[PDB]
Amino acid sequence: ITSGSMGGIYEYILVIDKAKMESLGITSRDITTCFHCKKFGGGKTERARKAMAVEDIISRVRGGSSGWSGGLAQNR
Amino acid sequence: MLQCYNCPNPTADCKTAVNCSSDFDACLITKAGLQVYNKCWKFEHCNFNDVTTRLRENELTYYCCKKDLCNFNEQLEN
Repeated sequence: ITSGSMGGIYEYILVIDKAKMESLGITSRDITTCFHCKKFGGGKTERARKAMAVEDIISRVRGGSSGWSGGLAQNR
Repeated sequence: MLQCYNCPNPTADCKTAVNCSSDFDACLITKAGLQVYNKCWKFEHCNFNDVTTRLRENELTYYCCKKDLCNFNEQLEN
């Protein structure tokens, strides 16, 4: 090694992504013939929900005491 | 009294023939691919929303008819 600085360093990174997507689709067709009476109908319906969240943090300290460098890694 | 097939559980050829309670005025048949239902029913409830709500979940095809025990599997081609 042939150059130096002597220091303390702290770095805090926080990234949170949340995404929610919900869809409903429904169709119906109904039909009738009367005069005896007859009734029919049919169609398609579907329902979905998806959601996710992802969060992470990295807090790191390089510097001059185990107690306070841990403390600052916990609590800014 | 109206009398329809009114099996308690899905039956590809419901034979359980009953008089319906006065709650009912139509004979339902329903087909949903893998299942078939024949019930004492109401012509007002013979609609996709009522049948899909009254059948506990989701989509189906339905038919209803007036005649005694008229609600039988051949009634629906699905």
